[PDB]
Amino acid sequence: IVGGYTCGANTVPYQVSLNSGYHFCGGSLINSQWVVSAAHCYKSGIQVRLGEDNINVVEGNEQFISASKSIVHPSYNSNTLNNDIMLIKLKSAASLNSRVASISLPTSCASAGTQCLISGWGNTKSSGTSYPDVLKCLKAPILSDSSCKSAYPGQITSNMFCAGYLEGGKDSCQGDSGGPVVCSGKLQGIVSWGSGCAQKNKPGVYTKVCNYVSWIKQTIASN
Ligand SMILES: N=C(N)c1ccc(CNC(=O)[C@@H]2CCCN2C(=O)CNC2CCCCCC2)cc1
Ligand SMILES: [Ca+2]
Repeated sequence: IVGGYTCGANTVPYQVSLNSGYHFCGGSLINSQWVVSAAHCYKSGIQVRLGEDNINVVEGNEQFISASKSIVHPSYNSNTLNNDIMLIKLKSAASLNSRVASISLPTSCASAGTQCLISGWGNTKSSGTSYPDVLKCLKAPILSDSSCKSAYPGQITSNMFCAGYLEGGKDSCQGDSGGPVVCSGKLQGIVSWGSGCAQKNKPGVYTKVCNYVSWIKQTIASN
């Protein structure tokens, strides 16, 4: 997260860290046994870390749970990042509490201008690298269809939306991938891609979760 702020410990209680001996992606808890992340975050040996603030210190309230299933959208395309979504099942259910909580799936798609909360342990710099220990937050609006396609012509599918700031300075970045875009209490986006981070005229691109609610429910019920 570039140009954001320290969230505060466990202020984003649905935010998880995906760990493979290091933090490599984010995700969102949607029930005590399932996490929503990005398909480009797939790998084997995923450990899900819930209740995190400082990812480099055991502070209390952490739950480490291995993934027992990682389900990439069958129609995920790694070149276009269309359908950049993955469902991860926990080997055991998480213990739900004020610091470890699920986030609601949306009832409807959000509209342009809608202000959202984007969070992660990703890169905090626009050029060069700096990774934080504690969770970072960014408030960002969803942008219009037209501006999004203007910014990335021929690359925006009906499963992507843009959010952020055309003026540069504030964005998600590498490491934030798979993390939440939450708007009005609902999971509307997944950190997916963009050109660089926080560059002018290149806003973040996010998986449009409202298009997958049925998929998510049908898949979970079947697994
Ligand atoms: N807000 C940001 N600027 C932001 C930027 C990058 C990321 C992490 N995601 C990525 O780095 C992804 C994963 C594989 C290559 N990524 C890309 O960003 C590449 N995107 C492509 C090529 C452009 C035309 C269609 C889209 C596919 C996350 C956030
Ligand atoms: Ca910790």
